[PDB]
Amino acid sequence: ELVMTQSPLSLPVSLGDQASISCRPSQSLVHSNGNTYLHWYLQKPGQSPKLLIYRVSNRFSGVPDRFSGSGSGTAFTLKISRVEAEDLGVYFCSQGTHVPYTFGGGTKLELKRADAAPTVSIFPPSSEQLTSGGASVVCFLNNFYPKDINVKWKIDGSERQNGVLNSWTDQDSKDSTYSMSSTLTLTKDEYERHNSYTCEATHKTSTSPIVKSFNRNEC
Amino acid sequence: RVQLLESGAELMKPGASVQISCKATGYTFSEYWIEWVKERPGHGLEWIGEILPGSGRTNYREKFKGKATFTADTSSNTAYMQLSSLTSEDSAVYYCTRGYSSMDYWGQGTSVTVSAAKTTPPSVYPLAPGCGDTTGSSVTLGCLVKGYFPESVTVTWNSGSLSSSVHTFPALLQSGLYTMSSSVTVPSSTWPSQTVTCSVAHPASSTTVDKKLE
Ligand SMILES: N#Cc1ccc(N/C(=N\CC(=O)O)NC(c2ccccc2)c2ccccc2)cc1
Repeated sequence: ELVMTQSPLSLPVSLGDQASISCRPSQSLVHSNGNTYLHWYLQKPGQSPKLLIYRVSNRFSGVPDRFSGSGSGTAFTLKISRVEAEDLGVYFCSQGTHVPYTFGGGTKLELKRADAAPTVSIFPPSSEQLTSGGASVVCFLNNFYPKDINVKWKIDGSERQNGVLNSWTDQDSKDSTYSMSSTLTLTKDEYERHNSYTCEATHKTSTSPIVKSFNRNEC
Repeated sequence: RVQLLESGAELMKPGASVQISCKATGYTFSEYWIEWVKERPGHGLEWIGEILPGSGRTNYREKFKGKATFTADTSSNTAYMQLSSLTSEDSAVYYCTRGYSSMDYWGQGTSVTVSAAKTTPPSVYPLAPGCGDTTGSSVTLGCLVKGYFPESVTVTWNSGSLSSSVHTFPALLQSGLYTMSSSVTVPSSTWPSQTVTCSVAHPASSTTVDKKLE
């Protein structure tokens, strides 16, 4: 079974730079007819994949000349001479020579912008929710870079947490930053017995945590 | 102008069977292969098989022999794939693509969710800042869409005017139901005078709920 092995699995580059993706099959990809059916696909986030390059180096329709393929035998590469935000997405190499046709793992491309600190904002549960016996406290850490971030929850400064959900968005093509929501889910009862609720996030853009809290008795 | 159109999202109980369509237009249907690929988050893309409308000749990846069943109606220019005895491993996004020596045109994708979980509308909750919180050129607000099933909820913001800075967070599974959130950022000059509302649609229970941010 044809195994395609791509590297890197993650490829971060600054706009205007060059990216290079490597794909290695486990057998020769030369068909009985002499042609080598190795293709490259792109899956922009939110869409179906799309043929980018066919037969190693041929650009499909609508593919700018920045993209280019080369390769022979068991070593195939894809070069993007000058990257930009629209190139954002996942790249796949594939073989259409041997049945089953197989694909690589992909290489997600991310644009390397400058670091940006999060805009942290915290919300207390809502009267409607508090009514249903539940209580979620959410914290948005919007527009930051890099993606790496740790967020700690602290009820009364003591209880650190565990009933938390973290959700990250994908790189945002306009500004290439990320955003995440951390949600601490409690019961009305549990919530009602505490006063301070803190959201603390550590990001490399700062020596100290970005703290955001709300007290139930403030005003 | 080649195009493959697929049927819509499915939620099936374990042990059931589903049939997905792929209406091809813009080329001569029977001279090209219809490929079927499976995408499951984490497993990349996995080729399932292929049929040639015309001869009705099929090629199946071994693991799918007995599981997937290709069929094609040349009268209607429609390709079909049945998936028998659904299993959780069957929950993924299935694609149909056109084929000769490449898969040059792909369909939009058909999500199949195999679960025993009943369909559930979401509970939308407004999220406004608390006392002793907000100040600044802008205010961030949000809506908490919680407890729905199956997947796919669309949340729209109908703010006064100046706004956008919208963010939608991927849904997660919590106790067997999904939960997602969306945030928007409008200038304080305008809020709370100009009204901000999030509209949340969940096509599976055919429910659309609005929630004004107070
Ligand atoms: N990627 C990819 C890819 C997609 C589809 C195919 N299918 C495929 N047919 C399968 C078979 O006959 O059983 N393609 C064949 C083929 C095409 C048309 C009719 C018969 C055979 C082929 C392969 C390579 C070069 C010329 C023709 C091959 C590769």
